[PDB]
Amino acid sequence: QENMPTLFVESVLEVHGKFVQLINTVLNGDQHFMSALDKALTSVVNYREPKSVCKAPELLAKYCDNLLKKSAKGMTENEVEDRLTSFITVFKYIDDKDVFQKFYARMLAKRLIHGLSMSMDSEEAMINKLKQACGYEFTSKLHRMYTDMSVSADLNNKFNNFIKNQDTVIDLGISFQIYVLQAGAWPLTQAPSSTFAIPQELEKSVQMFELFYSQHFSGRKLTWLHYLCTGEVKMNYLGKPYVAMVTTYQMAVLLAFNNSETVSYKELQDSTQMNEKELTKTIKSLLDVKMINHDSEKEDIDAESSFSLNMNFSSKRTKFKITTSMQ
Amino acid sequence: KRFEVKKWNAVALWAWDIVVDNCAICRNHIMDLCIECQANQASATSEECTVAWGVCNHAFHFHCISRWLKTRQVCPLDNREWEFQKYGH
Repeated sequence: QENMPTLFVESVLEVHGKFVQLINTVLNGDQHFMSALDKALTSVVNYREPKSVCKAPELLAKYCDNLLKKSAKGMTENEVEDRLTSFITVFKYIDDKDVFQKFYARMLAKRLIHGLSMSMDSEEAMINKLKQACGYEFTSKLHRMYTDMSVSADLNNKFNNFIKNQDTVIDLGISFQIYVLQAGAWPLTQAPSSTFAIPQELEKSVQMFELFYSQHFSGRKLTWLHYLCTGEVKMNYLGKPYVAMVTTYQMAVLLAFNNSETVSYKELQDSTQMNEKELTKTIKSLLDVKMINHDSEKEDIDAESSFSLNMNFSSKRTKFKITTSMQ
Repeated sequence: KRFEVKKWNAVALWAWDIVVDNCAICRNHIMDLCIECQANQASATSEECTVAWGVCNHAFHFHCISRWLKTRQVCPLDNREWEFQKYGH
C-alpha cells in the first residue's frame, strides 16, 4: 500500500510492453490479440488495495502527481513526458476515471495552490494527453482547475486594473495575490468554520477583491479559506530585523501585538474571532518558534492565558516560514 | 517595539451565485450535468456540461446551449438572444 503508485504503473507497463512486442513479432500485430491484451490489462488495472475502495484510480493519480512534482529534477522534461505517455497507456484501462479525476484533482489542487508542479506546461500537456486518452469528461474537472489557475493571472491583472480604473488610486498598502477556484471542479470543500476577523491590514484588500470578483463567476460559492492563506510579517522590535512567513491566523495574532506588547487569549480571540482550537494551535505554533512568550507557569495555552512578545527572539535565518497545518 | 505593514498577503475569495431553476433545452436542474451528459458520464463529452449563463440572466448546461445554438440563438427560459456572460459548477 505505501509505494503502490510507482510499482503498479511500472508492473502494468512491463506486462503491456512484453505482450505488444510478442504480438507484433509472433502474431503479426493482429488486432484480436491486441484487443485481448487490452481486455486483460483492463481487468488487471481495476485492482483495489486490501480493505480499500478501488485504489487504481488513486494510485495512477499519486504516480502521475509524483512525476508532475518538481521532485522529478534529475529527469528531463522529455523523460517525464515519455513516462507520462506510458502512463496514458495504463490510464485508458481505468474503469472509474471520475475517481481518478477527483484524486488527481486533490493532488493537482495541492500542487497548483502551493506551486509544487514541475512546470505548468507539463501539467497542461498531461491534462491534454489524458483528454486524448479518456475524452473531455475525464479531464473536465482537471481542465477547469488548470483553467482557474491560468485565468488567475488575468484575474489579478484585472484586479490591479480595477483598482487603477477607480477615480482614486486605491493603494492597498500590501501586495495582494489571489487564486479563485471553482467548487464543483476542485476538491477544496473546507468552508471556514471560524468567522475569522480579518486583520485591518488585509480588510481593504479583501473587500475590494469581493466587490471585484463577484462581477464575473457563479456555481458553487468559494469563500475566504483564511487557513490556506499566508503572508509575511516583519519583526522590527528586535535587535536584528526578522521576516516570518506566517499564516493569516498567525499574522492576525502577531498583528494584535501592534496594539500591545502583551495580549490576553481573550483579546486575541475577540480581535481575531478565531475558534478556540485553531487560536490555541496558532498561538502554540508561535510559542514553539519562541516568537511569543506565555506569562503563565505553563508554556501551553488556556482561555485565561496572557502572551508577551518575545523581546529576545533570535533565529538562525533572517527570513523563515512558520508552517502551521492550516495550509 | 515595532511590527508594521510592508508586504502582507492573505486571501478572501468570492461573494455568491447559484442558479436555482431548470435548463429549458432538456428540462433538468441547471447545476447538474445535462441529461444526455449525466446519463453517459463515461462518454468523452459528459462531465463538461456544468452551468453557462447568458445575457438573458438565465442559465443552462454548457453542451445543451452549445447544441441549441444550431437553432435560433434565444434562451428557451425567456426567449431573449443568447450570449455567454458567466460560468459555474
